[PDB]
Amino acid sequence: SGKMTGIVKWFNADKGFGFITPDDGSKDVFVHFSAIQNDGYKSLDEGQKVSFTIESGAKGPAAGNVTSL
Repeated sequence: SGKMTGIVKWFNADKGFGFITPDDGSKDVFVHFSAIQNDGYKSLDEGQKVSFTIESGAKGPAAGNVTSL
């Protein structure tokens, strides 16, 4: 299980970026709407439980299979 569960706090669709809050990862990582898991109609809730895999593209953390629980 190379995956980690967490919850998204904030996320902007106007710019194309957001910030998630992983349980084990008390820290905060950024996410994008270019690797989500919600069919289509890009849309997410504030303070929702979602999983990921901390993907890399810029620095270190960055979305990574963002799916809603």
